[PDB]
Amino acid sequence: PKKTSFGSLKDEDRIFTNLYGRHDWRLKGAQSRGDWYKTKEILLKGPDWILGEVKTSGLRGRGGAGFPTGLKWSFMNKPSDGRPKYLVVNADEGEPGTCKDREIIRHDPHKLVEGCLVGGRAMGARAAYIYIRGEFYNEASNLQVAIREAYEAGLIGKNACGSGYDFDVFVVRGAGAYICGEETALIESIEGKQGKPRLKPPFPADVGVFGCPTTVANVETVAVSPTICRRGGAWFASFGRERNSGTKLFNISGHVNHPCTVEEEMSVPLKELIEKHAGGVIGGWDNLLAVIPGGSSTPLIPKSVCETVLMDFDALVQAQTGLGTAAVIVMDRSTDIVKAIARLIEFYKHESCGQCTPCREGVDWMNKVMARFVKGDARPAEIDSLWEISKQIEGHTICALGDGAAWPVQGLIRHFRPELEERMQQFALQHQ
Amino acid sequence: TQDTQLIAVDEKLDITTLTGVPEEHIKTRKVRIFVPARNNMQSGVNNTKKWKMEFDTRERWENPLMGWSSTADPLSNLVLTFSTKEDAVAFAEKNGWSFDVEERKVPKPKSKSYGANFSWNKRTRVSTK
Amino acid sequence: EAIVKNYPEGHKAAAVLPVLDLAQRQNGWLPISAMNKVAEILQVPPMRVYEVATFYTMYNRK
Ligand SMILES: Cc1cc2nc3c(=O)[nH]c(=O)nc-3n(C[C@H](O)[C@H](O)[C@H](O)COP(=O)(O)O)c2cc1C
Ligand code: SF4
Repeated sequence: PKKTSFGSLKDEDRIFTNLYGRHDWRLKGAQSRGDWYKTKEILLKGPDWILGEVKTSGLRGRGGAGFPTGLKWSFMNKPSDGRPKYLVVNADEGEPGTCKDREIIRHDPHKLVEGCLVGGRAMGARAAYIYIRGEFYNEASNLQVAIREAYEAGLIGKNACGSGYDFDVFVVRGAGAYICGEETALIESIEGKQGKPRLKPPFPADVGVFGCPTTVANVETVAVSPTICRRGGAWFASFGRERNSGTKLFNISGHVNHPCTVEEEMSVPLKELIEKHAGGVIGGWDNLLAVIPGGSSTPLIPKSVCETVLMDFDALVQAQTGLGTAAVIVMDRSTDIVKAIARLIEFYKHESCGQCTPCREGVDWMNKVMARFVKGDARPAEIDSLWEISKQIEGHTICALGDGAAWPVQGLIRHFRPELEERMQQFALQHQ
Repeated sequence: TQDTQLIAVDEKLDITTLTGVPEEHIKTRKVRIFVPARNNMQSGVNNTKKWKMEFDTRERWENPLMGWSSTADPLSNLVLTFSTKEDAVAFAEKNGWSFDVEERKVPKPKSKSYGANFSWNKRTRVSTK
Repeated sequence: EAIVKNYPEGHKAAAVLPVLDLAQRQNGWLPISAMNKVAEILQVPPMRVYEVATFYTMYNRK
């Protein structure tokens, strides 16, 4: 029936077999693992079949989105109007804590390119636009020698795997901006213009890069696709829970003994995750003061909720936060949470593309007022003003960077108002 | 139903002599009605939703003292509002001023779509946002 | 040329990111003359190059 507990994912069941670079990341090791198996049959089975199994597996957005891959990829099943349908894969990973895409792409790029081939066959896409964050130079260099090897083997290109589907991959650099992780900002960046997100509609589905029908995806999202297609949706549906199913490549960092990134089955309580893999938070479980879940965009969670809540989108929503990209960052007692959120929102201010008014102005306003808070120069009233400003930012931005910068402030206020109050009281007392 | 000894009076009102306007101000002056075009410096619209009447501008000389803007015609800074142009023209004729008519220019509704900012082949694709 | 052929024709200014980065790869710091040269190479207005040069990270203008 229902799996009573989740955790200790089977080693052979881990999708990223070379996550730690223990295997040949080129074609030979990839085929030894099982990459590029039964591709011919996968393309022959058809986009309808691939879309059926992607629904059966039931992948919520692995790139911190949450939207099911089923309907998102079904948006590219309408007959072609003549414009060249494309597939796009996002690999920005500028999010504080995001390290899984870089690791997989420098260790298992062949699985990624096989996800692009199979996915694009499902998508009706002419080729893939695999966009790599410009800081990851050697990672892109590795993925593209892998791509060249695949082209030599004939797996990707004209008549891919002897199927007639003329899919291709284009390796795209990016001159560096976290806003480029946003799907429409990604469209704009790869279009040679600024990395400013566009307003939807027109959705990325009908109108994408160069106006052609496209669809974005995360590196992990498409990378897990070929393995689950070969195995079937049952493998992914078995692990994890309902809705939030399968596996997610968790990243662990912060004040832990072993700040590692590991693959583990889905919907696992944090209590096991930090202790068994990361060697526990430095100073024991008692020393743990707070934990931010996947992505700094998701509000931080006090230790009173992390030990019980599982790592699944719905449960983190119940935990007044989000699952994000499984970038669990832990802060111990010695950490100054106020200054940590200070540096975090300073990063957000540095990353704002400035298009829409709410982000461009409110994030800077938050930076200044909250730095004053960190120092302690404030009256107890300004906490409510900061909360209201966080509400103002939310929902009025073209892209979700505004929401992702407003949420940490909301979490900080809600979970540590008295710490702020005592900080500012000490500031009032020290000066006379 | 409203018996007050009613009488058919076909010719239009001649309240001119009643208004007390001097002869040359009622004869020489020419008044035009129009919808005032919005200030292009502004995007606000609710100033071109009425029919205003104004009179021909007259001599504006500078007084010897400070070079002020002394004038002679009293009906210079006089503008009258009206809901519809029919009321304005009726007022103009019944008062007796020679009137000029300009039709209410309104913006043509143009098809606008954000999807035009991007294209696959159309020239309308933008180059910056 | 390799960067240009990667992208569909008609929309060629989209390649303005690597080529200008390529300029870095041969010069590091990018003079205004480098931006103008990239603009004339890609047949794109010069300020459309200036915008992407001044909006993204790296791309050291000094
Ligand atoms: C500011 C911002 C940054 C983002 N950065 C990333 C990113 O680095 N990687 C990513 O996969 N998605 C990122 N996203 C989410 C994308 O907009 C998009 O929803 C996502 O790539 C879809 O992933 P999926 O196909 O796995 O559902 C970002 C969104 C925003 C608003
Ligand atoms: S929130 Fe608005 S201003 Fe900020 S990066 Fe997104 S689109 Fe640009």
